[PDB]
Amino acid sequence: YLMEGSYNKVFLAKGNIPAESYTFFIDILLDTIRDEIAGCIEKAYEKILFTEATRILFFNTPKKMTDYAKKRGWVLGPNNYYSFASQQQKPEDTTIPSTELAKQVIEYARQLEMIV
Amino acid sequence: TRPANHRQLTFEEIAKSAKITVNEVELLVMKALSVGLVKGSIDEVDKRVHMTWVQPRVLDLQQIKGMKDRLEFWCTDVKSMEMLVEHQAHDILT
Amino acid sequence: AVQKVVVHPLVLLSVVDHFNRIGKVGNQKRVVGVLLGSWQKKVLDVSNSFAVPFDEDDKDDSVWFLDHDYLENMYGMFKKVNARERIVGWYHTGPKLHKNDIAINELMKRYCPNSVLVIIDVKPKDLGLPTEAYISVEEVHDDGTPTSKTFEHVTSEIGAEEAEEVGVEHLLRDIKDTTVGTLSQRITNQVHGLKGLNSKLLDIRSYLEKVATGKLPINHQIIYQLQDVFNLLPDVSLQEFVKAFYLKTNDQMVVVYLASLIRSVVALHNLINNKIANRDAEKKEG
Repeated sequence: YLMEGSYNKVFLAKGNIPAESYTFFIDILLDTIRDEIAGCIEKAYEKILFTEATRILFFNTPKKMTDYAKKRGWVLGPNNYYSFASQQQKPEDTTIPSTELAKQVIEYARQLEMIV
Repeated sequence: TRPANHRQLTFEEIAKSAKITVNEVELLVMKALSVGLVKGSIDEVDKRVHMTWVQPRVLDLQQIKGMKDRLEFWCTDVKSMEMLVEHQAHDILT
Repeated sequence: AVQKVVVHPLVLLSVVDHFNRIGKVGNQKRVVGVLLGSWQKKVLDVSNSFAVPFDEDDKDDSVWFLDHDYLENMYGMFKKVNARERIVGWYHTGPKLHKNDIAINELMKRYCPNSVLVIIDVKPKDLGLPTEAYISVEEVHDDGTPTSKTFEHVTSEIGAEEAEEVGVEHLLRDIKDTTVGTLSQRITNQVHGLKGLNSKLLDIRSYLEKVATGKLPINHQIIYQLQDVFNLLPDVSLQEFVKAFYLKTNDQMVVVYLASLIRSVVALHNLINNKIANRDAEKKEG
């Protein structure tokens, strides 16, 4: 379930444990789930109101997200949350590729002329 | 004044600086190009004028110091690309 | 004028021999002579040269002697041996293009109306070609001086004749770029070209030292060309140019791929051709 995105089952299993409460570990998973869920939603999506993210996992209307938003981004606006991802300024460059490419071709020349 | 990177003089940005209306800057750019004094193209869709070569002028004693900087930042770049080939092509030499 | 000037190895050698023959003084002195050659389709060729006596005191560089009679008398000798070669210019070691070599050209302008002076160093320890060929061009202006007359450079390269090449290559027997393929190109044009570019760029930087300590009061024209040089720098590699490069750099890789694959197959068959040979020999033997 963790390997794929299926998480609604994880909380369903969180309430069904074979040995005992096992809460000494489920608390550990909380760190490995919420951090992942926030990261996924961090992509270049549009505004998401504080109504889906609030009542989604287990809680109705807590203050955790307020802290959650504070340590993450999600700039606060007119009930407007943004998640912008460009990854476009960095790409589209060959000067750095130029040095890598120059080494590459020289190796072709190196291993084409000199005797090994 | 504009760095070679931008050089995207908009129609409005030219009329304001020369005291012309927007619907007349077109005859100005052609006049400059006709004499042979600037080179570029005109794009009347986004209202932009490209410039590629402004005729050289005189630089008293400070823009010439800056010209020295652009050669230092360029000689050192060419220098690095020389030893890069010389070091990774040691076998292919002599 | 003349697009290019080709300098034969014999003339190059007869100038080194000239300097050592008279250079017993040791400290420093130029050596000046008269060049001979012929040109076709506006491309000069220099083949033979003879030494013309020439002396000049260092101070007040407006005094010098060149023997006209020696120039005329000897040329009668060279004309008899070979009529094709006729005076085309003059040469002098003169590593720095001494100032007085603008009225000397007028002295030689008589024998060759359009003469060229080729400066060829006798003591070269460098990377560039040791043959600069200049031609006289006239234009008077109000900036430099009332009397304006300056040299304009013509590209010069070292030529080769069928007879000379035989001796020149025999005389070396020292080093040759054997197997002239990807090995010589990566060294004969790529690395050497970068060396030259740096030196020429460094030369520009040295002149720009006038910004702080003025040597000449801003040549004006030199700045004009430098401004045009910068504008001509290739446009930043971030726009559609990058896609164009990849669509062509990679296109060249396919041919390299195909060539390599064909190379492997031929190499594999070659090993099979040889390997079956010794197996057959060994099997019959034992």
